[PDB]
Amino acid sequence: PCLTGPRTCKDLLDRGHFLSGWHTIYLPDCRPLTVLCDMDTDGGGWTVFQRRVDGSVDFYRDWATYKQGFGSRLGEFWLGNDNIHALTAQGTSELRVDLVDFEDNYQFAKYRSFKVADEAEKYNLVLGAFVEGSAGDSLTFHNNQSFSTKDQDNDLNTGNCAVMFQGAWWYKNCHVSNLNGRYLRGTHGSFANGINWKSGKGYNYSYKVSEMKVRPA
Amino acid sequence: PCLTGPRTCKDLLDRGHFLSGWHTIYLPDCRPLTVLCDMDTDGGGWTVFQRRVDGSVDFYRDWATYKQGFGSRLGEFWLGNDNIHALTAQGTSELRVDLVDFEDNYQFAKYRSFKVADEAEKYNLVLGAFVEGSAGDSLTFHNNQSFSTKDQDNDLNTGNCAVMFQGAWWYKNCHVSNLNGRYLRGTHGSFANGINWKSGKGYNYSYKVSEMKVRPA
Amino acid sequence: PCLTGPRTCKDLLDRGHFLSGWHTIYLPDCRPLTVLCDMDTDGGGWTVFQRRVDGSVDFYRDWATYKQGFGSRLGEFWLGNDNIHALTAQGTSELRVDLVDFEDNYQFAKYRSFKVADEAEKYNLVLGAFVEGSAGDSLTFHNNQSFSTKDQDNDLNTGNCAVMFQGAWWYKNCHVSNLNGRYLRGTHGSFANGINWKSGKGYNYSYKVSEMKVRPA
Ligand SMILES: *[C@@H]1O[C@H](CO)[C@@H](O[C@@H]2O[C@H](CO)[C@@H](O[C@@H]3O[C@H](CO)[C@@H](O)[C@H](O)[C@@H]3O)[C@H](O)[C@H]2NC(C)=O)[C@H](O)[C@H]1NC(C)=O
Ligand SMILES: N[C@@H]1[C@@H](O)[C@H](O)[C@@H](COS(=O)(=O)O)O[C@@H]1O
Ligand SMILES: N[C@@H]1[C@@H](O)[C@H](O)[C@@H](COS(=O)(=O)O)O[C@@H]1O
Ligand SMILES: N[C@@H]1[C@@H](O)[C@H](O)[C@@H](COS(=O)(=O)O)O[C@@H]1O
Ligand SMILES: *[C@@H]1O[C@H](CO)[C@@H](O)[C@H](O)[C@H]1NC(C)=O
Ligand SMILES: [Ca+2]
Ligand SMILES: [Ca+2]
Ligand SMILES: [Ca+2]
Ligand SMILES: [Ca+2]
Repeated sequence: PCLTGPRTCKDLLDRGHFLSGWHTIYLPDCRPLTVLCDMDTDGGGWTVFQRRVDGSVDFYRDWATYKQGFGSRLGEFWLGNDNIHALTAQGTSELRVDLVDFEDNYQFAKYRSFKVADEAEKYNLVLGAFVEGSAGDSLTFHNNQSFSTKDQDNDLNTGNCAVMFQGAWWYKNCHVSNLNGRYLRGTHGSFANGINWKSGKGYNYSYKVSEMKVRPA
Repeated sequence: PCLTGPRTCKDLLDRGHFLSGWHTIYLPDCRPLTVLCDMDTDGGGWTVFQRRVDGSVDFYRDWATYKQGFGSRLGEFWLGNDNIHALTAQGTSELRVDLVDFEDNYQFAKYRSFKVADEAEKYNLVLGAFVEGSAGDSLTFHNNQSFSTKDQDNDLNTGNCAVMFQGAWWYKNCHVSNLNGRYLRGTHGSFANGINWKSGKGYNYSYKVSEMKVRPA
Repeated sequence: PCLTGPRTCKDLLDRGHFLSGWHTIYLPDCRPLTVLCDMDTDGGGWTVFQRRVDGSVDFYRDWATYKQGFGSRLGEFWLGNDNIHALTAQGTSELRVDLVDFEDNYQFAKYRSFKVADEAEKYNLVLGAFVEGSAGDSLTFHNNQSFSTKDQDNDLNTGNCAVMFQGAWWYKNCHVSNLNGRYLRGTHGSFANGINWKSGKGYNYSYKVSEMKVRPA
């Protein structure tokens, strides 16, 4: 069942599943996981690990909650740090970030490789080169940073980045992207605590849609 | 098939299903049923049997329709009275009611047990003690009453509550809650015919989101 | 699996699946396909093969992409010309087209039979009699015409209808319906390149919702 089953969303596309949606794959350790496949963007076959679309889910969550994953298949979610590690541990996944503003402008960024380490390495981000994208590069800054949540500060700032910027991320001191920030709906006077991508719409605009996704390259 | 399969949304959570969504459970008689699990609210592991979110579905329905269930897995639904009975017949399920107003403020009510009887007993409500909730108690009033729809009047009113308040419920003479009422979108001049919870926002305010859900005690 | 399994959304309804949403059916050759069932409209049991609702998906796509299907189970999609052929080849399906404008007026058209031929016959449209519908008949004009996309012109125009009208359809010279056109959101000055149904809201109005769906006649 593991040995016959699909291992990635790319396997599902290869087997004739052409519509984005939730499907079961088998992780390298043979555990089944139901994931969101994007078969429509940029050739299809992406496994989606983060999705924001309407502000229905609270993303200001603790370490245990980020570790296991949270949210809803009907809408917004974070798939979980243990899962994202399992998906990216071996071989090379590319990363794409898709963003939509409240005027329906679509922007994206793409990186050559993306891996997150295990819990003992604090889900350390190992990110390859910026390839291209109309949103510009707001992630290379975050290479080689631990993941941090409000109750576990692993950042390089003397304060608590997750609390200061009301999110959870691979904060440094502190960010140029904050896609797990608050769903603040376009322009906000609060500083850099929204769904922000600095090179895209800046530190005072919160996107309508965010998706982070991976595929074998 | 059934022997070791999950019996509730709580079993699924215990087995590592951390994302809300539609999953198959095996009812006490081993029939499979695809249900909506809420893995987030209040510890997670709730089986959701009513959901209102945008007024896309007509809830002013007849006895046969309430018996069978109606609506959409992608939006609003009533799971069905035969199914709700099968879910709650054996072994103490708690009830939670989650309500959201049009300014995104959340209120709730929780009850120590909840069951509905079979069709012959008119899906009679058997409700345990109010435990707590910021919405206040607007369901104890309905304890030990038959369900009624427009076309099957088992209420304690000389006329027809379901027609007068455009819903379906365990009406007495007539109600303090009406969550299968019309989707009237906030404050409404019309008396008590909306998605109303008397002790919450009162008889002239119709919530944006209603969910009714159960979990083993 | 196949000879006992459901063949259509109508079989699923007859077997007690009362909620709209995505389910597996078995095509005439026993291939499983996950499809969207509309268990409400006109008694229920329709298999939905096109859905537009918010302009999130690009429908200006090439022949290969129309052939396989594209979009998302979570929103807008085209189920795919090979699939639609398989669904409509044997046993005769009626067609219903559901349309909603931006003021929430609902209109429909219904045809007694609908089939599309295989790829070698360019997914030729074979349409039976108009039965009824408030949207009026804007599909008989397209009877017995090949499907065309921007990169494969099988139309009866000297130029390229798919390009001129920014869609994909059984174009003649060129159209009176264009439901795979651009999501232009109500009135538009551009001529006939939106989600248009001529006999409904005309060549300069793009509907909010369009669904195309089939059921055994
Ligand atoms: C990820 O970040 C860690 C810092 O947390 C980087 O570790 C540091 O790596 C540098 C080299 O890039 C180390 O410098 C070397 O130190 C010794 C002297 O102690 C010296 O012989 C060399 O001249 C060089 O300066 C640094 O010590 C090390 N720091 C720690 C605390 O381990 C790591 O390299 C970064 N990883 C990547 C892939 O960039
Ligand atoms: N097949 C059902 C019938 O069983 C039902 O009695 C009728 C009216 O239902 S109501 O909920 O709309 O009143 O509609 C549906 O077509
Ligand atoms: N893998 C597909 C190709 O097979 C397709 O021909 C091409 C253009 O598609 S279009 O619908 O966007 O024109 O992109 C897609 O990535
Ligand atoms: N132009 C079509 C014919 O081709 C068809 O034979 C007839 C009956 O079709 S029916 O599917 O609607 O029974 O209708 C219309 O006249
Ligand atoms: C419930 O109601 C009926 C009257 O409608 C009564 O005969 C019965 O004893 C009641 N049981 C309880 C616990 O109230
Ligand atoms: Ca810090
Ligand atoms: Ca009656
Ligand atoms: Ca009465
Ligand atoms: Ca031509």
